[PDB]
Amino acid sequence: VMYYGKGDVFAYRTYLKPLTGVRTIPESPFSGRDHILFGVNVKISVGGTKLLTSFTKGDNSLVVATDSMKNFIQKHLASYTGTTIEGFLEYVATSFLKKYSHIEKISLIGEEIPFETTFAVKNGNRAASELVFKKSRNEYATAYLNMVRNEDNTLNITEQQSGLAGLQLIKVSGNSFVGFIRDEYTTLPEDSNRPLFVYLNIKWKYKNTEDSFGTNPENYVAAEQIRDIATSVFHETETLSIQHLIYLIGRRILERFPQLQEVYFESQNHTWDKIVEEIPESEGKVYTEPRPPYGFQCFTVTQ
Amino acid sequence: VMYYGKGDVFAYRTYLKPLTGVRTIPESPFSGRDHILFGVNVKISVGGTKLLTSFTKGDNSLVVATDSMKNFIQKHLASYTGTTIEGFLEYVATSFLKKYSHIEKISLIGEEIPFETTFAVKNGNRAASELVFKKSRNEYATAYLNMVRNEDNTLNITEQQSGLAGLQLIKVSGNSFVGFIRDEYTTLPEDSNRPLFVYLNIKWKYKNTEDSFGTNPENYVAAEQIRDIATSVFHETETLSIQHLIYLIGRRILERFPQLQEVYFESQNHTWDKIVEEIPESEGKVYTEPRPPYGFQCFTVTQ
Amino acid sequence: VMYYGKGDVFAYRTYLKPLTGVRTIPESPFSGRDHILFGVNVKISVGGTKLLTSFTKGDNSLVVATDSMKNFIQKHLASYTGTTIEGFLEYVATSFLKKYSHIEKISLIGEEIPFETTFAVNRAASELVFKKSRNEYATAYLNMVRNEDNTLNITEQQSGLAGLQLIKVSGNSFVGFIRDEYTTLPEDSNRPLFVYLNIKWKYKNTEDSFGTNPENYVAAEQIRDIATSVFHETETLSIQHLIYLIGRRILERFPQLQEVYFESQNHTWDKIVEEIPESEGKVYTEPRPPYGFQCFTVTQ
Amino acid sequence: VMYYGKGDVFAYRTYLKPLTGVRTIPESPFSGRDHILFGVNVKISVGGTKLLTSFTKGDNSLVVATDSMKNFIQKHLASYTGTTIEGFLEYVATSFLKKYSHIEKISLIGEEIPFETTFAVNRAASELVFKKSRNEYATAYLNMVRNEDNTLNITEQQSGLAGLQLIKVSGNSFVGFIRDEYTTLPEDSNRPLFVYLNIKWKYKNTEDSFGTNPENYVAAEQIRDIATSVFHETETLSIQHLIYLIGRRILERFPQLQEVYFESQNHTWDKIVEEIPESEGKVYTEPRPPYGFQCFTVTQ
Ligand SMILES: O=c1[nH]c(=O)c2nn[nH]c2[nH]1
Ligand SMILES: O=c1[nH]c(=O)c2nn[nH]c2[nH]1
Ligand SMILES: O=c1[nH]c(=O)c2nn[nH]c2[nH]1
Ligand SMILES: O=c1[nH]c(=O)c2nn[nH]c2[nH]1
Repeated sequence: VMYYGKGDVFAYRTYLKPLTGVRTIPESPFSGRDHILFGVNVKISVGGTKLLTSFTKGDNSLVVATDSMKNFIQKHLASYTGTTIEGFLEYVATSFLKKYSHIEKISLIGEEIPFETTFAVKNGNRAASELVFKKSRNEYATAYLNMVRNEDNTLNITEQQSGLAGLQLIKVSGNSFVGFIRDEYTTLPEDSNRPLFVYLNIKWKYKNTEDSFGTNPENYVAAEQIRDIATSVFHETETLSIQHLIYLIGRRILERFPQLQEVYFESQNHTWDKIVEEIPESEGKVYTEPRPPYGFQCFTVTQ
Repeated sequence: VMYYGKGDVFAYRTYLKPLTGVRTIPESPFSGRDHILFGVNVKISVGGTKLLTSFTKGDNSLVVATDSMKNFIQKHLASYTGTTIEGFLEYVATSFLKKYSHIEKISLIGEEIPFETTFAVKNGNRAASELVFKKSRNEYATAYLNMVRNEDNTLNITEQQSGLAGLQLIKVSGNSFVGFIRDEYTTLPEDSNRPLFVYLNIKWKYKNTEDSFGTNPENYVAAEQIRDIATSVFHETETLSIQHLIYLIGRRILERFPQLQEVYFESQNHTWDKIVEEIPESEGKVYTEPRPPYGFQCFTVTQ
Repeated sequence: VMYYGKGDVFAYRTYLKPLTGVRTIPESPFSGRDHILFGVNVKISVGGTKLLTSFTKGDNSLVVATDSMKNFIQKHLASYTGTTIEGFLEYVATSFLKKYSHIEKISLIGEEIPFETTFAVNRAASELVFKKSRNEYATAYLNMVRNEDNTLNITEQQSGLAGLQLIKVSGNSFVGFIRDEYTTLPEDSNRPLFVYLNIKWKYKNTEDSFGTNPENYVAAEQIRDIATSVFHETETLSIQHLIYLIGRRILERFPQLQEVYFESQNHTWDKIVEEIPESEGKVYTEPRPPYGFQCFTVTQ
Repeated sequence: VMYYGKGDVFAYRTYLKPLTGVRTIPESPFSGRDHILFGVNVKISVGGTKLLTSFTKGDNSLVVATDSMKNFIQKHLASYTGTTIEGFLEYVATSFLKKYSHIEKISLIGEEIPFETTFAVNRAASELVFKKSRNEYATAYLNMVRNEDNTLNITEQQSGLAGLQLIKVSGNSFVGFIRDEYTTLPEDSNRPLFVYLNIKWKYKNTEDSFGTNPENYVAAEQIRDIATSVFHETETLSIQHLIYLIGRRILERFPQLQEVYFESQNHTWDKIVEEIPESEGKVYTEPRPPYGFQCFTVTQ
């Protein structure tokens, strides 16, 4: 293994070209992105056999300073004329390999830094502000891209993946976990109605990488839309386990977006422990946080 | 100083009585709380001279186990019939002092654990789910209450405070910071148009503590409404500093809620450093995260 | 309330004047600080009635920028000729009030950023390579005011140790507490008590905190080692009982101190396996999040 | 991909069999582990084609509950008769596949929860009181599969040290790098290089990782001390240059290792004061968030 790069390259751009012309789905009102504020956290990794002596001999002759990669990323966000994190990564990668001929491979991660709208009164009415936004520490979109230079100096994308990270969903009822193995290691009680609490990271891959860029936006799959599928399927489903849930979410995603090849899930169980099962004159209950150990599932659904 | 207690007492209740009948303000659509899910993180501190020997002699005869205070809090959330964190704290405090006659003072903090609604399709339409909610790691409401037992065994509230914590607001333009002291310690440039980024914790105190409980909900001041005042004033104001901003927010709060005695602000500056000032054929710019040191302000506005 | 300032002012100084000549105590090997690397995280807060219009009118005429406060602190760490965080805070405080006549009060916190020695090869401690520690760290607090007669006065000073996490595998009990409708906790005659400790002390004479007479300076390193020694020596009956005895020992070792203040938290593990064949050992695991805490002052 | 499991399975064992008889090296005083307190955080992941319907149909017939996996790991720490995290992982892996015939693969991570000795009073290290450390910690990884012939086989094993944060105040340069339209970084012939290191190693013979023959076990404590020694000895020309030399030294000291893998990060401070009167010292501060990193393998 041999690579190096720069992490936590935060870059905030105002007034990126808006994302419009997207194709809608029943589960989501998503219709585009205003891009008044477009925030991204970028990680860049680069490799190539010509970097060996930077490690083995301390020769920096062919070392692009990681500080310079930070400058490269932030300057290119200024000159980017597209509309997606996916397309920004392609722009950075192609530009970087064109600039640095001795680099053979580049890998990029971009993580959205999301901002939400806020209310303001003006000119007689209250409406969403075009100026004041709220930084969100909840779920966020992600993008990943790897690009290589071939022997003939052409550049090729070798992997692309989009995603939604940090989605934390609790469904208060309509979930069971029963019928699992009950042996000498089992102390979990069967539960016909638990408040299942899942953390979800959902990643998708396109059949055709061009559809990830937003250039023909009707072919773009938006993380907002993926979020809303996940919440809708969770609501619709009398869940039998997280495993059961995530497969159903993945099936719906691939049905809604035939241009996707597959969807991958990383789920975690964070379901609360129950403290009060019955409350006089109410269907309510009381729960609290569990001990630290958390279940998890990793699963791919393909077309 | 002598007290002890329990922190991070998470308690989640389903189907608390809804909060309705509130009085509206121009800055906010807030009209109440459904309370399908009501989550609170409680810290309890207790004191009293009769606790001395628990420290000086290792005598636990009069020690309420902190583990038992956790049970006390979680059981009382089950039996609570009111509609606010403020009222829940009063219920816990009065109940605890009534139960433990040797305790002379109790202090409680309650922090909302907020959940947001999500979309689901069902019966032909898409609408907010009554079952699936999204845990939010953004701003949250807070409540504080201190209660004492008097020599005659009556109980009195000695301090009450409500709040909104963790509000992170960025306004992309319409903010200046110019005219500050420029001496041998000054390297900050004057800036006539910066993207001011503030973290805000806003705390308010009522003229009459009863108005905090929600029993007559038209007198309750909701953290949601305070949030929307803050965003509206930020939008409306050509800010001259954070100091200038927070005073204006506080004035609006006290004008909208004459039943409040004062409002207190803890603000932090997290404004990004500018990297690209000019972008061809665009009003946009590029910024990035600053170094760690952060400015802050603490200020009270009173009626 | 009306004040403003700057937090997370990190400053790292190499080769500060070493702290030498400190009085040692039985419990600790501490005898000074080499100060090859001196790291401190400073927070400054300033007040004054003349700041009012910076809020009420947006007038920045009398605003020292918080960014400039950061420069002030960093430049003063370069010119500081002393040997303690406590003394550095006094230097900053006096310099700032002398510079800015419209400021009536200044509050400072300094938190050590600790670095530990490492081995380099015969093996010996390196004088160049250090290990950044995320464990316990020393702290200092100072509040200084301008009086009506233009004299400057320290109104409060406090040193401390923060982030000390100690677990004693045996020799701790918690029994005899109240058992009623809300008590589910079992009594335990031998628990592996795990405590987090923040310990703070005040001097009888604020000058002793500066280190100018090193014999009268109380080092957070020595407080740490007192706490571990007393924990080891004591068959604890509760955290309350433990911290009282720690405080008593500190005050006995440092008669120049007026008080010791404790903030403790209980993080004891849940026991899962009570008996292991042919062993005295047990298996424990992490508890649920709720944590007990205590706050207590011992006075000289 | 199809697997599931349990993370953050904390388990603390008192009085595990001590690790004795380890081979020492010049760079480290390490010679064994008392194991009065043995803390490990385990993550388990399991796979098998027969799990498919637990996803596609909601059939829990063949689901070992992740909660039960937690019980499995904790109970096996109580019955473990060995002396290393690496060996404990092998014990868990083999036991789990032997128990559950429908599981075809198991992956385990174990992360040490480290505790340091403290002083108790003559002053001496306590045998009861320990300090929880949030600094560097040892790690272990193991993957085991069931073959078509029902034999069990370890397909991957890796030990490591994580979270090592080292700063060398002088004796480091970074010069000669590419200078073009994107380069603003100044060359530096004497910088206080601050690196975070995660170091991982693989054995030629997976059995050497278990500790059964302690002479062949490579301790994370010894890797730590090699890293600090090499850092001290080397006039570094970059982090790339440093980690190569660290790797070479590790492989020279432990011929039983096949490779050493590094993940490093640059956290060097920005310099604010270049010269202080009558001192060799300087003042630095924390940089902006973006951090450089390197990843490199050295092979025997
Ligand atoms: O949904 C779940 N899947 C599982 O595998 C599991 N194990 N414990 N709880 C669980 N819940
Ligand atoms: O709004 C601000 N107030 C201040 O006091 C300040 N100081 N630096 N930047 C600042 N911004
Ligand atoms: O030392 C303790 N003091 C306490 O008050 C307490 N309460 N639960 N456990 C406890 N342990
Ligand atoms: O050691 C370093 N290697 C690098 O590649 C680099 N880039 N910026 N600074 C650096 N330091």
